[PDB]
Amino acid sequence: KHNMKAFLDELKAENIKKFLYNFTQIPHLAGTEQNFQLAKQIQSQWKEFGLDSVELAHYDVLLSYPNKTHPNYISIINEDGNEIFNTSLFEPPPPGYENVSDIVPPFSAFSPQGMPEGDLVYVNYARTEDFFKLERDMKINCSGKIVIARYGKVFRGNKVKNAQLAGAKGVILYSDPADYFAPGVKSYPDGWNLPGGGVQRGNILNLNGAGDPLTPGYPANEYAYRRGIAEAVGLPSIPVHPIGYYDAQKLLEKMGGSAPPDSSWRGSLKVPYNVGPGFTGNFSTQKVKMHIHSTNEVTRIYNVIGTLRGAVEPDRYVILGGHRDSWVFGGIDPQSGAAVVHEIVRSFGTLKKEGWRPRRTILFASWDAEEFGLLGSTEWAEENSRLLQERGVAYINADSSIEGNYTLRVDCTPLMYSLVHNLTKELKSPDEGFEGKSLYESWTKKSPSPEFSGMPRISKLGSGNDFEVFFQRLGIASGRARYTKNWETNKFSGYPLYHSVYETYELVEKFYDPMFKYHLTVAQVRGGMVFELANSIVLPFDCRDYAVVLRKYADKIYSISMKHPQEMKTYSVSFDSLFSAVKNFTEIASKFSERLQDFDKSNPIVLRMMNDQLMFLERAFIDPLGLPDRPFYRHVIYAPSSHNKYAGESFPGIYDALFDIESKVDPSKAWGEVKRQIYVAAFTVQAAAETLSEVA
Amino acid sequence: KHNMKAFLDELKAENIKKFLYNFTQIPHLAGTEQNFQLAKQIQSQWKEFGLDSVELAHYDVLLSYPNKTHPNYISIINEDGNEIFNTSLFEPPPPGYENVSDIVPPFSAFSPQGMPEGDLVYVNYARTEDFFKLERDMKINCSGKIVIARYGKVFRGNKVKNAQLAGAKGVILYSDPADYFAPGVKSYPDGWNLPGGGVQRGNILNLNGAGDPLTPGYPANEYAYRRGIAEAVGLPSIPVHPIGYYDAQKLLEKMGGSAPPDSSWRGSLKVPYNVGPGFTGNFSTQKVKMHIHSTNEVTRIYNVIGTLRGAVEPDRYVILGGHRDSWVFGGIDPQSGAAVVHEIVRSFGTLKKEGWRPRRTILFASWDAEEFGLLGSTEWAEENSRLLQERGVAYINADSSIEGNYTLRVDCTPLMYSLVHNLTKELKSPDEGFEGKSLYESWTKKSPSPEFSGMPRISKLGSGNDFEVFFQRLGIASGRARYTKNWETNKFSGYPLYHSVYETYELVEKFYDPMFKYHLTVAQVRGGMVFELANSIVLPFDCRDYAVVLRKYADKIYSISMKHPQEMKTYSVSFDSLFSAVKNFTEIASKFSERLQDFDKSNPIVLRMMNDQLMFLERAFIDPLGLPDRPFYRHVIYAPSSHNKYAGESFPGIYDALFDIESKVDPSKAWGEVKRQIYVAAFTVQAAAETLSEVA
Ligand SMILES: *[C@@H]1O[C@H](CO)[C@@H](O[C@@H]2O[C@H](CO)[C@@H](O[C@@H]3O[C@H](CO)[C@@H](O)[C@H](O[C@H]4O[C@H](CO)[C@@H](O)[C@H](O)[C@@H]4O)[C@@H]3O)[C@H](O)[C@H]2NC(C)=O)[C@H](O)[C@H]1NC(C)=O
Ligand SMILES: *[C@@H]1O[C@H](CO)[C@@H](O[C@@H]2O[C@H](CO)[C@@H](O[C@@H]3O[C@H](CO)[C@@H](O)[C@H](O[C@H]4O[C@H](CO)[C@@H](O)[C@H](O)[C@@H]4O)[C@@H]3O)[C@H](O)[C@H]2NC(C)=O)[C@H](O)[C@H]1NC(C)=O
Ligand SMILES: *[C@@H]1O[C@H](CO)[C@@H](O[C@@H]2O[C@H](CO)[C@@H](O)[C@H](O)[C@H]2NC(C)=O)[C@H](O)[C@H]1NC(C)=O
Ligand SMILES: *[C@@H]1O[C@H](CO)[C@@H](O[C@@H]2O[C@H](CO)[C@@H](O)[C@H](O)[C@H]2NC(C)=O)[C@H](O)[C@H]1NC(C)=O
Ligand SMILES: *[C@@H]1O[C@H](CO)[C@@H](O[C@@H]2O[C@H](CO)[C@@H](O)[C@H](O)[C@H]2NC(C)=O)[C@H](O)[C@H]1NC(C)=O
Ligand SMILES: *[C@@H]1O[C@H](CO)[C@@H](O[C@@H]2O[C@H](CO)[C@@H](O)[C@H](O)[C@H]2NC(C)=O)[C@H](O)[C@H]1NC(C)=O
Ligand SMILES: *[C@@H]1O[C@H](CO)[C@@H](O[C@@H]2O[C@H](CO)[C@@H](O)[C@H](O)[C@H]2NC(C)=O)[C@H](O)[C@H]1NC(C)=O
Ligand SMILES: *[C@@H]1O[C@H](CO)[C@@H](O[C@@H]2O[C@H](CO)[C@@H](O)[C@H](O)[C@H]2NC(C)=O)[C@H](O)[C@H]1NC(C)=O
Ligand SMILES: *[C@@H]1O[C@H](CO)[C@@H](O[C@@H]2O[C@H](CO)[C@@H](O)[C@H](O)[C@H]2NC(C)=O)[C@H](O)[C@H]1NC(C)=O
Ligand SMILES: *[C@@H]1O[C@H](CO)[C@@H](O[C@@H]2O[C@H](CO)[C@@H](O)[C@H](O)[C@H]2NC(C)=O)[C@H](O)[C@H]1NC(C)=O
Ligand SMILES: *[C@@H]1O[C@H](CO)[C@@H](O)[C@H](O)[C@H]1NC(C)=O
Ligand SMILES: *[C@@H]1O[C@H](CO)[C@@H](O)[C@H](O)[C@H]1NC(C)=O
Ligand SMILES: *[C@@H]1O[C@H](CO)[C@@H](O)[C@H](O)[C@H]1NC(C)=O
Ligand SMILES: *[C@@H]1O[C@H](CO)[C@@H](O)[C@H](O)[C@H]1NC(C)=O
Ligand SMILES: [Ca+2]
Ligand SMILES: [Ca+2]
Ligand SMILES: [Cl-]
Ligand SMILES: [Cl-]
Ligand SMILES: [Zn+2]
Ligand SMILES: [Zn+2]
Ligand SMILES: [Zn+2]
Ligand SMILES: [Zn+2]
Repeated sequence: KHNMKAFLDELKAENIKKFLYNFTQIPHLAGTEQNFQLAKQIQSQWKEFGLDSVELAHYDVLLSYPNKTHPNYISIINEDGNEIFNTSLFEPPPPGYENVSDIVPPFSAFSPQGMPEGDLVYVNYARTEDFFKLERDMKINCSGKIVIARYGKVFRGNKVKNAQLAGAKGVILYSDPADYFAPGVKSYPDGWNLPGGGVQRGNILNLNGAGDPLTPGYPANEYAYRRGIAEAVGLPSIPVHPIGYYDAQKLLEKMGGSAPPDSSWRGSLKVPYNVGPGFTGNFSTQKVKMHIHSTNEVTRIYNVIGTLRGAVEPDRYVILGGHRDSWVFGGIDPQSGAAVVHEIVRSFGTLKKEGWRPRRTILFASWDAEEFGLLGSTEWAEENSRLLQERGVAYINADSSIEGNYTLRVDCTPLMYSLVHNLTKELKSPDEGFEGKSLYESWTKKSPSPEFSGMPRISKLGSGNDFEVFFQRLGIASGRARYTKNWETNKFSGYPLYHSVYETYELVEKFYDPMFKYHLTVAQVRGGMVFELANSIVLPFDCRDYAVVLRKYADKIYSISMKHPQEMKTYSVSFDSLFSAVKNFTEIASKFSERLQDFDKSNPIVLRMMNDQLMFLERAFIDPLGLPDRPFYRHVIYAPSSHNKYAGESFPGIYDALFDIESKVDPSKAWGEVKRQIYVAAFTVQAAAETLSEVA
Repeated sequence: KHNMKAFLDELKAENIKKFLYNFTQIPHLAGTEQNFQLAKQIQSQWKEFGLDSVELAHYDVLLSYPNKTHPNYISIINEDGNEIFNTSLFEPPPPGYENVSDIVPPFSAFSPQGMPEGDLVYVNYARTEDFFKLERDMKINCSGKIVIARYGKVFRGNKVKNAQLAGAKGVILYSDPADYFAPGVKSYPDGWNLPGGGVQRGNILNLNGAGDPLTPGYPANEYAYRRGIAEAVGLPSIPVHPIGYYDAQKLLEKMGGSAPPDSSWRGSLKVPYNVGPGFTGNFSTQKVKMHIHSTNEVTRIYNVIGTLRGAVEPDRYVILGGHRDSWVFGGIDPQSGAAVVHEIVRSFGTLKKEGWRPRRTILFASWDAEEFGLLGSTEWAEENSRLLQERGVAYINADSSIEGNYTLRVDCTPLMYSLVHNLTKELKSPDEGFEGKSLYESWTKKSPSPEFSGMPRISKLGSGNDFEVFFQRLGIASGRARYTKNWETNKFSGYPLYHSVYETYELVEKFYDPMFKYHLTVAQVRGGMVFELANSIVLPFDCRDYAVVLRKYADKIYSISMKHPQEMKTYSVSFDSLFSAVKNFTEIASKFSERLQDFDKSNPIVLRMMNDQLMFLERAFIDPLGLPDRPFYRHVIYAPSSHNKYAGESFPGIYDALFDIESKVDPSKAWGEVKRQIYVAAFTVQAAAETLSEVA
């Protein structure tokens, strides 16, 4: 039989390992020749594996690279202007790659050039609340200071935006061992910890979903009209550079001014973590100087797009997508995911060669330039937005397959909760101690849901990966899954070797997944989801699971507002309409579910009608006017947090209207905007509910 | 048989006449009790006629009304401040209606209150080119002047916007006999001409598609959050009032300053048409004073929405819609159209009662508050936008059925050209001299197309009626048809009694259509279109007809640009991408047409696929970011002219970027924006073409 079991049994751990080795021997930086060669290889292999067509889709987008003959670095400079200490020009390469060429040195992609000189202020994680504490409570002014911040807790672009708004003239990012050195584990190559010379690369844009900074709204094709740099979306206005903790120790050890306000501000290095500004008395005339010479340049990128045409509904698309570009070797990010996609394509192609076809069309994508702001996925979706809007059933992301070896992690739309529960109950757990038990059982045991008991945790989608354009711009049901570390020990900073030269095939093979069993489990979960989405007669979405979460989010946002009972009285701020809409959604969704079970199974138009209502339900939460000042975040239920792009926020328009509202100087205006966002949310929920009513 | 002939033969001229009489005995002003009573009547009758459901959908929107105890009027005031001449407080009522109550007096809906006093400037039709001529050529400054403009040529809202931007402090609109008195025809009640005491009502908003001024984007339902007046969309900032030509003669006869610049500026009254400013020497100290006391008020309106559920595709909607609210009796506008819709509903209901159902669902709408800015249609479409986006096949408008008695007029999307040609070839001409000939033959003979010979004229959709939200906001294929006057004699100002108290049942029965044969012909054309759209197995749209017009519009916009060859050289302004896209569209559309003819007729999914490609083709021309500063005009091929809302403009984004470009002070920026709009248009055309490619 050609069923899901046939598909699943064809997936092999050993193939995933061979592909991972193959994809991680040389760097595949976006816009470089090596990454175009790899694209051409994947295109040729997907063709051999049996897909119907495999094409490259290219775009010319703004990228950013250090200047090879003028390297970036930071100094301590004395009153004469002698540079008495210099940060490193490169990470020490790992064993056996010390002769690899074209390792891009650590830098912050999209930083402007400059050589600012000044006194340091230490700003902890440079979160919105860190700056509140500095400015409001401690009275420290960052205006014209260079700020130093530890990586972790929030996306680095938000840190840089927050420093810029505080008036900083430069930002230094570093990895603290508190956040990137796990107790009792050795540094690479002897374990999976970050060495003191290790540095995390990463872009520092604030794109808010725009894609290529120069062409928001439209694909960066051959005739595209580009904004000038000064009108580009999302570029930082102050120089930024990342360093490791050996160098950070040298910059921090002399810090003076105020003490850290409390222990949440202290990392693990042997320094006081003083906030500053500037250095202690003896060194008070030394300053810090950055030298940044990176350049932004329009550069061609390439996505690989494979198609496996559907037998029954070829005009319905189920998409499995993940990126291919890496900062260096990409041993975890992204190639642990790309190897998994490669083996999924191979398995589907095996079934195809024997004459099977899925019911719906399956699109496979190897995206480029994800590391530079989701550019490949977003330019392609801009180009194909009309096809995706009217035909896109679901998007499953496929970046890193592992970030730990403890249990499953799934983030997805409520529409996929039931599908995920059911599929995982049919898969074998790879975990020690759960031999012969289901993945569902191990996952539920190790990662209990906060709400439900007997159920596993499934998180909201945030952002910082290639599903953003599909989910929050276009409203296509989306999900992601990988193996992860313990939620109980999770400091939310990323695995220690994230975006460092030490993320290699050996890291994975030696320390994360030597038998490739977690990789195989993730290939079964991602591939299983794609299979069910592309092949189930009725789309495997349960609208009633959205009803349950909508009530939870409505409770949550009401609770936030209720911290201000006096203002809700004064301005007549009612959540009645939103609760009403969520009640209606629950009632209509219950009735639609009854019809979906009871409908005449013989009638295909009835079937295509009800599958269209399921497909367009995520679509209904899109507001074409977008959220305030963020036109590409159009989903009313979920947006990336305005304070941390990685995190999802629910009822984002109402959340942001309420955030810090006690500080607004015109409360009437502020609470008016809260009411406006309540109206928009209640309306959108009711309208989405009405798409599930009988059609006529 | 229940086929189109059965439907068409059931329509009766005599029923349309009875309904028109019934709908025109009392005024049905939006927001009044009389118009709610009529809504309730139509709801009850559509139920009796056999529709499956008939509901009222209500909204609370901003309307505008004179103050009953403080009437509007204009004076000539002498240096003491005695008002030596006053304009009329009402139109003389026609014979037999002199005792009708609640005739709203002439006023400009949405005018602010004020009593500005000043010197007059005469501005011809207050068109963009009229103001260019005054300011640039004649050096007349309108700043702080009251301007007087004759109605005609362009929508009155554009006149008021243009006066406001010239710095006027008030605007007086009047009907010139040059534009509203046909040679040789008597004034009402003895003929169809406008008497000197006649006045044209009408709103003066510039909504640009927004709907209710207080709730742009969202329906004005019970919990809606409303903008304050100062942030409302589209309201004029200077007082405005309309008058007839007896009163206008009194205001104009004393005009001094400059002579009219040429004869295109002179109407037919016995006055010099001097431009001013102010009056001749002896009267130079007399001024003009307005007194406007109308108020804007949120008021409930009611749409009637009837549903005839489809037998095969109930989730596909074909909509026949026209408004019900009138300025006074609405003998032509809108009730000549509403009577036609009433008889169409009756005929469909007859077939339904015998067991027939159309293939697709048919929605019938009686919209409210069209006269106040398309408010009823637009609030409903805002409420139901997700259903309409994913399910709307077509919208046929049904305002006035007649504006003359000469020949057919059709304005529609190219997608409906073939349907209209074919249907009219099967209908009988009602015209004298074409007895036993087809409507197609009479229409082609009397209204030849400028491009084609052997073909009839079919115009672009403009705006100023209830299809605007469906076509230019949501991208649903739309059309309209009515009987019209001779294009050769057409001065484009409207029929003479437009929006006057003299537009009555008698006007129509005595002077326009005594046998109701033109009404019947229009019921056959509108109803015939709805029938074919709701019942044809393959949707009756021909994508190749869009390809032909796209090439015509691309030629036209290129020709405009080519008036500036030096700048196109300097700034490298190329139309190559747009011509390329139009070529591709033509090629793909030709191939799609071959498949549509050759496809396996047995396969319904193949059928639903190809009907979806046809339905979403108009949808593909929507840009979700909208046109510059006009977020509700989202169609890239057609928008209402920025200088005249009634007229359609093709490639509007490129047209406006080119308009008056030789006057822009930064030509580099201006031609940059031209290039941007070329890129957007070429991209949208290519993307729409790609929706017709094979799907996978
Ligand atoms: C959840 O679904 C429910 C039930 O299906 C839906 O209920 C609707 O509630 C609205 C809003 O209250 C009702 O609106 C009323 O409609 C009647 C005519 O049917 C009007 O007379 C009412 O207006 C009067 O009263 C108002 C309130 O006091 C006054 O402000 C006003 O001036 C009038 O005097 C009012 O408009 C509507 O009838 C029901 N519909 C149905 C089918 O029951 C509810 O709105 C849904 N929730 C959301 C968030 O959409
Ligand atoms: C109408 O349809 C046609 C044909 O189907 C479609 O043609 C496409 O044209 C584009 C734009 O010219 C082609 O793009 C080229 O693609 C190749 C790789 O296939 C690139 O090497 C080319 O780039 C080089 O040359 C450029 C131009 O001189 C340089 O600027 C650049 O730096 C590179 O050196 C170029 O990107 C594309 O291959 C074809 N596609 C096909 C299938 O033939 C055309 O674009 C359509 N019109 C519109 C408006 O979409
Ligand atoms: C990764 O695997 C690919 C595919 O097996 C290798 O590319 C092949 O290399 C052989 C021998 O050099 C060529 O003859 C083939 O044409 C290549 N095939 C394709 C599709 O490119 C590649 O060498 C491997 N890379 C590494 C680093 O091992
Ligand atoms: C840090 O790097 C800087 C720049 O390379 C060094 O300063 C330079 O030293 C060279 C060699 O002595 C001089 O010729 C240049 O004039 C100096 N350049 C600048 C910009 O100051 C500096 O010596 C290094 N400091 C340490 C401690 O290694
Ligand atoms: C792979 O799994 C092992 C086993 O759980 C992890 O190591 C254990 O984890 C905790 C530290 O959080 C310790 O208390 C145990 O003592 C560890 N056992 C052993 C044998 O080391 C290991 O951390 C995982 N590898 C990765 C990269 O996460
Ligand atoms: C997940 O599996 C459950 C249990 O099989 C499915 O729920 C059943 O669906 C069948 C088939 O329609 C119904 O007749 C049963 O009554 C359902 N059982 C329960 C407890 O609800 C569910 O539909 C599956 N979810 C998905 C998305 O496929
Ligand atoms: C317009 O026609 C309607 C429907 O025939 C008339 O309304 C009916 O009036 C009768 C007698 O007064 C009532 O008993 C019915 O209940 C009404 N029916 C409905 C559906 O409203 C109405 O009187 C006519 N109006 C005019 C001006 O002639
Ligand atoms: C035009 O109308 C105005 C306002 O009604 C007239 O002026 C008023 O006349 C009455 C009666 O004489 C006075 O009591 C008011 O004081 C006047 N009001 C104002 C605002 O001036 C005026 O007489 C009328 N002019 C003509 C020629 O009929
Ligand atoms: C109804 O049709 C008649 C016949 O065409 C129109 O009157 C004629 O039209 C032109 C004026 O444009 C004259 O040259 C003829 O002499 C007229 N003939 C007659 C008998 O009047 C009439 O204008 C139409 N009615 C309306 C309201 O448009
Ligand atoms: C308008 O009528 C024409 C002529 O009947 C239709 O074109 C024909 O369609 C048939 C049926 O598919 C084809 O086999 C013929 O070859 C077509 N003839 C020509 C000359 O094209 C046309 O499809 C109708 N248009 C609409 C929208 O229904
Ligand atoms: C990089 O720096 C060098 C050497 O100082 C300079 O000549 C060149 O302009 C720079 N390259 C780029 C791409 O900016
Ligand atoms: C911070 O410094 C700058 C001037 O050096 C000033 O404009 C700004 O107001 C200061 N703010 C505070 C709160 O000290
Ligand atoms: C209309 O004018 C009267 C009488 O001068 C005034 O008392 C009333 O306020 C006005 N009515 C409205 C609705 O503005
Ligand atoms: C028109 O009048 C006002 C001042 O009365 C002035 O601001 C404006 O510049 C004038 N413009 C011209 C062109 O005369
Ligand atoms: Ca873009
Ligand atoms: Ca609205
Ligand atoms: Cl992922
Ligand atoms: Cl119309
Ligand atoms: Zn990644
Ligand atoms: Zn990454
Ligand atoms: Zn009308
Ligand atoms: Zn009208």
